[PDB]
Amino acid sequence: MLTYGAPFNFPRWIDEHAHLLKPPVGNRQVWQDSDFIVTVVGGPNHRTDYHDDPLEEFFYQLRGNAYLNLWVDGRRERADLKEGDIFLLPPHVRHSPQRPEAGSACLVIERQRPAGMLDGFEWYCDACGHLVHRVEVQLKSIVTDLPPLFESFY
Ligand SMILES: [Fe+2]
Repeated sequence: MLTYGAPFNFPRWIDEHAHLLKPPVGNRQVWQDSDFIVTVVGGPNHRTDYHDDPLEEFFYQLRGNAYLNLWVDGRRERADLKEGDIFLLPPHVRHSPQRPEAGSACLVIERQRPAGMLDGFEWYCDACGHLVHRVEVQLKSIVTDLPPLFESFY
């Protein structure tokens, strides 16, 4: 049979999950236990961490707008994700995804990292532009391997 089920209307499925696409949660993963981690991410949410992902991430901004703060060539650059945009982020490229809008929704796709492949999270000094903290973490379930990880800084 079909491990990950039938095809379904995306719009509807998004609408039926609007409640789940804003705080305290924000995001909602479409299929469970897939190599391809396919998620919709909502708003609003802002964050202070930069993600260094050892695999690429694919983004598609189905509704409203957002942006990525990026650490490029030792410089604090930014990438708009207006409504409509797609984008393929390289691995290890440092990114902080900012979703201001209530009712925005972005498709985000990623691979389960294999055992040995680590993610990094890091925060940066707004002043002296220097790396303040960095964790490396073996990601496996992106709701258990993250909320503590986040809270021992704030
Ligand atoms: Fe990320």
